[PDB]
Amino acid sequence: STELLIRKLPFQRLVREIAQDFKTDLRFQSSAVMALQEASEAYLVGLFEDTNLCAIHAKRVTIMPKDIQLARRIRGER
Amino acid sequence: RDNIQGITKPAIRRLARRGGVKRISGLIYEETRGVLKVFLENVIRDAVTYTEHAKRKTVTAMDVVYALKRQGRTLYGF
Amino acid sequence: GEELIGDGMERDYRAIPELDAYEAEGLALDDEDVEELTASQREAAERAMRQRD
Repeated sequence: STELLIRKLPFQRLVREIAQDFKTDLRFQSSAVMALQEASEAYLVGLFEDTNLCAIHAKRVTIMPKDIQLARRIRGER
Repeated sequence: RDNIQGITKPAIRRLARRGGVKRISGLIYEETRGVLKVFLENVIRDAVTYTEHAKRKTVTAMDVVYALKRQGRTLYGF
Repeated sequence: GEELIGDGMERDYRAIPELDAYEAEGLALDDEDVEELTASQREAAERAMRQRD
């Protein structure tokens, strides 16, 4: 059940920082932070797959931000 | 507190490694950080809203699942 | 133009007990029963969130 992608302490402290922009006295469940972490890791791993293809299309091994932006644009994220 | 910098250069390589990525540009680190910030902001804002409507200050794992499904993501486990 | 596979890989996958677990701060102070959303609570939220221009 163990997965080392984003570290647990720096992830929590970022979720805690982002929630502060929206509301004070917010507490998270251990389960809630774990849900957002699996979600973020799954989104980014999946987007890294799609950006990888965009590079290959431009016939490159080295991934560039133009590939991240394309992948996101086709998904309808911009 | 700048906790986006907590999505370190090691963690970005580990996600790209898992993404099948062979090589990576330098500009990717600050690009990937931005893509995460935006996804986390949009998912947390929606989650915080469900917390508010259910008249509590505790973010549950299901407030995260409802926020994700609205933002087009479906996490298995719930 | 950085490379991702070869020497220095092992080092990226090291265990750091101190960072590999969640802090008490920020999390829920106690194991109290938490109110889960009804159909009304879910809809009134979903309606308001769409109505965000």
